[PDB]
Amino acid sequence: DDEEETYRLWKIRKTIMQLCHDRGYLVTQDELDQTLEEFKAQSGDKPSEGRPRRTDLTVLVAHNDDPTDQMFVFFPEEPKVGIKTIKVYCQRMQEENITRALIVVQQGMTPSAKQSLVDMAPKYILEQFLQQELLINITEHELVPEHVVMTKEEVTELLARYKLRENQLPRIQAGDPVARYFGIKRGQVVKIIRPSETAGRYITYRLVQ
Amino acid sequence: GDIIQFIYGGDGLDPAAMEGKDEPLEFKRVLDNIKAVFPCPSEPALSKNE
Amino acid sequence: FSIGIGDVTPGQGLLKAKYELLNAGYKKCDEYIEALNTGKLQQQPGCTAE
Amino acid sequence: MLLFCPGCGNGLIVEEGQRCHRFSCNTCPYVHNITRKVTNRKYPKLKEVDDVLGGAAAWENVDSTAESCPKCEHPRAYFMQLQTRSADEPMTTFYKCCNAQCGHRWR
Ligand SMILES: [Zn+2]
Repeated sequence: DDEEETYRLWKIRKTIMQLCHDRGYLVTQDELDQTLEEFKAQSGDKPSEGRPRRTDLTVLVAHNDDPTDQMFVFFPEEPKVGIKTIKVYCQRMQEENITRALIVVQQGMTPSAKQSLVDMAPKYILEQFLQQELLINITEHELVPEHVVMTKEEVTELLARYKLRENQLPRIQAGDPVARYFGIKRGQVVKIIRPSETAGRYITYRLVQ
Repeated sequence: GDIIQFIYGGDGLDPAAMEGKDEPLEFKRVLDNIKAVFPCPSEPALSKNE
Repeated sequence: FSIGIGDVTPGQGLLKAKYELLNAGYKKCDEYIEALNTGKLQQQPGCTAE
Repeated sequence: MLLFCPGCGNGLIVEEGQRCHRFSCNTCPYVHNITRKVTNRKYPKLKEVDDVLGGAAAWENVDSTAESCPKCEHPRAYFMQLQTRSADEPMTTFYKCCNAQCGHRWR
């Protein structure tokens, strides 16, 4: 004990940061291969480590298009999050004037918060995850084919090729694990590249709805 | 009018017309048939490069 | 082209092999049931003695 | 174990109302004062403790001796064993092995 806990911390940090890399934010290559002993060097053993503050991270920005667009990652400590803690996060958010942040829960939170997660503000969006999910990166799994989100121009071109109206495309559920991983809202279109049994390849498209 | 697949079965080929195991052709068997039906005694034999 | 009971009657060597085999098989079956009821039987590594 | 009152034949109960605990009836004033200790329970009930410490848990339980496989004998499976049901029945042994693309786990 305190070595399994640190192992979990290491793995969840790896996964969250990989997710942020995949969404296209600033991240440094030397962090990617941060080893568990490297984590032990940067962060001490569990009894000396303050969970709700040690792992918080906000260096990530949307450098791909806007270095001035920053985001947050938070690691609450209480088994179930309460209204006070999300208010503390949101007021910290207002002090830093940022629009997006990530939430991780060890077990869950109050239903009152669940209701609140839909109505913070149109300009403030908060995404909820569970510790027992990000402990593995679903994108690395063998049954998950490569998803690649694509811009408005690419979709324009695609549905110009087949003479489609966008609603004739097959759907991907808004709440699906991979869609929620990539953080794509309604009306976006995703390209799937399926691995054939042979060297060939098949392509298909789905609409987020 | 909504799409189910973009191409039938990923290949577009017809399951009833498969001479192989879900692959339309067996190359060794088609070649040998060509060799046996068209013996061309005049032509010289080919080499790796040719 | 026909079938009769000459095409089904057992020959000479067959009777010997059948008798020999039956004797050996029953003895081995006996050996197993002896092993169980004495409790000396080693249990197979996927189930219990039965 | 159960008790019935000699005077009336109904079941006893356990209670305290004075300096010392008592075995008493609910219909007649017969009672026995427990000064000593009795040593047999009803065998209580709580469900299967499976993932008490699931996954690659602590390393204090490491041990030296281990068995080996009959077929391949690769270097990774140290021993473990388990139990059946309750306080008065046996305990079992399983030899599970796992590299990839198979299904082995010997009893
Ligand atoms: Zn009574």
